[PDB]
Amino acid sequence: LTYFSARKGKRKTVKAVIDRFLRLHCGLWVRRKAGYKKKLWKKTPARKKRLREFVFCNKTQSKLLDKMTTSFWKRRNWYVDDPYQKYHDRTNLKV
Amino acid sequence: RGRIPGRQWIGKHRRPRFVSLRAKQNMIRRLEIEAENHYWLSMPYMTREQERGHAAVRRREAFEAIKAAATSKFPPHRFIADQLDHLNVTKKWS
Amino acid sequence: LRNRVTDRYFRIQEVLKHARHFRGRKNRCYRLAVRTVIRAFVKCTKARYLKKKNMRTLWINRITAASQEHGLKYPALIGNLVKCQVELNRKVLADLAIYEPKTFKSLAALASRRRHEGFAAALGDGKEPEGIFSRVVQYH
Amino acid sequence: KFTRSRIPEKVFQASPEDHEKYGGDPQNPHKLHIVTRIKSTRRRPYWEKDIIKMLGLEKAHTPQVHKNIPSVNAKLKVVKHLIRIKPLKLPQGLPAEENMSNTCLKSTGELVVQWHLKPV
Amino acid sequence: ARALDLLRGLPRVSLANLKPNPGSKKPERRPRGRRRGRKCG
Amino acid sequence: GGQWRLQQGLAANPSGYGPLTELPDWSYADGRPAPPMKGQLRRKAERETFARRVVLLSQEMDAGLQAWQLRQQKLQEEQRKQEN
Amino acid sequence: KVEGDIWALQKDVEDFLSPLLGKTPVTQVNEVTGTLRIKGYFDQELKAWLLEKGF
RNA sequence: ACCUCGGAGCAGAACCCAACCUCCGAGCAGUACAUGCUAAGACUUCACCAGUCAAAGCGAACCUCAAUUGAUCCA
RNA sequence: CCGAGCCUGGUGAUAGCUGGUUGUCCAAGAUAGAAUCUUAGUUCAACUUUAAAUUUGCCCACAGAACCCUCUAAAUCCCCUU
RNA sequence: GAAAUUGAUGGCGCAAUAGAUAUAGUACCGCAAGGGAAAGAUGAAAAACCAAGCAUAAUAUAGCAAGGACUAACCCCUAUACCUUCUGCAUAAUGAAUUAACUAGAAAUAACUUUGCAAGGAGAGCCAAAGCUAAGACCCCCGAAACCAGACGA
Ligand SMILES: Nc1nc2c(ncn2[C@@H]2O[C@H](COP(=O)(O)OP(=O)(O)OP(=O)(O)O)[C@@H](O)[C@H]2O)c(=O)[nH]1
Ligand SMILES: [Mg+2]
Ligand SMILES: [Mg+2]
Ligand SMILES: [Mg+2]
Ligand SMILES: [Mg+2]
Ligand SMILES: [Mg+2]
Ligand SMILES: [Mg+2]
Ligand SMILES: [Mg+2]
Ligand SMILES: [Mg+2]
Ligand SMILES: [Mg+2]
Ligand SMILES: [Mg+2]
Ligand SMILES: [Mg+2]
Ligand SMILES: [Mg+2]
Ligand SMILES: [Mg+2]
Ligand SMILES: [Mg+2]
Repeated sequence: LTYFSARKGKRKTVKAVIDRFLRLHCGLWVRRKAGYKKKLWKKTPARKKRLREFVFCNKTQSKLLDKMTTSFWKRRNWYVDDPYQKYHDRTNLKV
Repeated sequence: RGRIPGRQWIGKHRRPRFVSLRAKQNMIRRLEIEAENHYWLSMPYMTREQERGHAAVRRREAFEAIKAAATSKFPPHRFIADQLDHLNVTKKWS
Repeated sequence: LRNRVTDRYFRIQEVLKHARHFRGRKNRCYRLAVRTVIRAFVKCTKARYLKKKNMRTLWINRITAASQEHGLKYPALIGNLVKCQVELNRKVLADLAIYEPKTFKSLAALASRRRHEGFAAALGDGKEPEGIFSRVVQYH
Repeated sequence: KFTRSRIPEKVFQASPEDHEKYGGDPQNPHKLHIVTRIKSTRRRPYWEKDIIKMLGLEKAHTPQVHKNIPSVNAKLKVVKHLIRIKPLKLPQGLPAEENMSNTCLKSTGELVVQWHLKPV
Repeated sequence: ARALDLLRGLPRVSLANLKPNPGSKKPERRPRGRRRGRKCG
Repeated sequence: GGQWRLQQGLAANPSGYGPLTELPDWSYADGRPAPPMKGQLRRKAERETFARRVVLLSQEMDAGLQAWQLRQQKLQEEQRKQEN
Repeated sequence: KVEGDIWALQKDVEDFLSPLLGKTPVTQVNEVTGTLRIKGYFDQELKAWLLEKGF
């Protein structure tokens, strides 16, 4: 990515990450499974159900996405009716 | 004359190695020691059932000490005396 | 040239002082003196083991010389002194050989005495009385 | 492939000839082993290295006392080619708190409880 | 306070006595010497 | 010659245990004993730890045997009690 | 924001928290900053305890 | 000549193992139209991507197959 | 010094390639693979380092892990004790 | 990569291989465009001990040239230069005649440490379900054949 923009000197955001992933304020990144819209006729119902699910990412993938997105995308967003509002914080998490 | 092809001790055609009486005696001595070891290991004091759990308390206490040491790791104290002692660097006479 | 080294003279001298007694340019040129001095210091460090080894070798050689003068061999002398329970080390034994020939002759006589006692014990193997010098003092 | 060695059980079944040779009665077996590492763990498998570390025999020629129990015996069987095992002997019995500071392990394997450093 | 009494006892505080709080100033690592030189990490 | 020393029961190395090393190297001309040597103090500490471990292991094994005997009892008289 | 005998405060905190935690809590007494740091979350308990003490 | 996938030896027994090593195969077909929806817990081709199995529940009735395939963007 | 002149400039071109990478001292530290116009490289694993939280980590007793195949290895996995 | 919108008196520099290329765009080089240097040090008045290299002082059997030493320089014993690269180098693989000077780790994200304040922090903006603010601390040098633009050249 661009660590220092030529016009502002700031760090830039890779907009592919913004277009593909959702960041939960807790630090988790949600994503859709690849191939969930491809060749569904040859995929079993269990496979389709698996592919139609929203999925988290590794620690390393989360760190990569955090590096590739700027701090603006890691802020606390109080949207009106966010379907992921309840998922923005962790509960009963030990270490 | 009398060349060993390639490197000694590794190739197909290695330099011949011959065991001396010294080496034979050394190996025999080690074998005797190990035979005595076999003898002294062939006579257990307790059986497995008898030994079962006879050191459990001590092992548990040792691990508890290890856990306490691990979990007591925490930054050391800081003292106003230590901070103020640095003023002495410019201590002078009169 | 905001910051420049001004001690380079003394930094070079710290090595040239140890290199002064070398041969050729190794005592004058730092690029060479540093290598030679590092090698010299490594040799000096490694030479302590060799010093001890060579001291023991010299002591063994001198003890062998004296024992041969008295008709004994070094292994016999050392082993029989140990059996007599005299714990003189090789350094002291060589010192006695050089400087106390009569004491070393006495020690060699004792070693040969114990050797002959051992030979007699082996020959008459059994419960025969132990040799006078063969008897070992017991410590508890 | 080189693998861990399973010693057949018959190896550790002493015979009357062995009892006579080594001076140990099958009945009333000794309680404790004195174990000394007489061989390097270098050029030996990592499992033998780990067993030596577990037994605490990192230093060579340093006697260590161990229980004569089946599990310790199994470890000693694993690393038997690197160690010398002898029976600990107590001519004066177990040391007491009074004489705990006067003990010495003689080369014969006896833990004398009085060490006067004087001629008998 | 005991700290103020210790100040009264101690020499004057000047610009030759100031020191950063220990742990606040990490040492700077630069590629010179055997350990940090050569390939420089 | 360490084999002979081992046979006689002394340390294979004369620098090991024995009067030659464990005795004080010196004393004041007045006769007052010298402070214990550092090596001797370390050796005494090591022997004390060894003896304490010997006692601990023997006591643990004896306690284990006693506990096993007691368990065998409990089992025997239980079996008898619910047999009766 | 501790003023006075931070060590007395540490002793009192240890006495108060040992029955709760089961062992003496591990703490750092930053005398220079006048602060007491205790390993583990005890914010609510310590707030209630300090209210009882009257601070 | 080969490049992806699966089976068997090498690799005898938890797993995993190379080779321009040895041999077989695949790039479907068939049946069904609940081959629907959801959901604990697990497996995982040594990463990820991907791929697997599945209790309970709703709604109903009263899948076979070793491989039999291809991401994103874009249409 | 023409497979396409020379000079200046873009230009500090770029180079997975070679070379170099300068005080002292201590400590930990050599580990499977996958993908890749990729096998002279890189990313993820694995290993390694540091700090922190916690409690089990290693060794391992029985019992247990398939027929095909008539026989069929050194072993392995799992595993309380210790 | 926006906009609406907001509001806005010298040197912890160099001091002749540094700092301008500059004592000078001179000398010199090229047909031309163009390239491009080096260096000087007394004093108030001149109308007053230290690099390399050598010489003093060539050389004595044997050997990475030193170390252990020794009464003794050598003789005795031990010792396969360094750097880079590599599976592995004394390697008959690279570099180095040598002295002096110059010559090569720049920084965000996120964390860690230390302060301050604290459900708030920050000297508008920003962040916040103990956070926020401030500081500390990690990211080199030389090298192509090339490509393009404009000049200069028969
Ligand atoms: N920062 C800075 N200050 C300067 C500079 N030249 C002059 N000054 C400042 O100008 C002020 C006046 O300079 P003087 O020479 O005393 O007076 P002056 O000739 O009337 O000044 P000017 O009007 O500035 O030419 C002082 O504060 C100087 O430090 C410069 O180059 N930089
Ligand atoms: Mg050869
Ligand atoms: Mg290093
Ligand atoms: Mg996996
Ligand atoms: Mg031409
Ligand atoms: Mg470059
Ligand atoms: Mg180390
Ligand atoms: Mg604007
Ligand atoms: Mg200049
Ligand atoms: Mg000179
Ligand atoms: Mg040559
Ligand atoms: Mg060369
Ligand atoms: Mg080369
Ligand atoms: Mg050359
Ligand atoms: Mg013409």
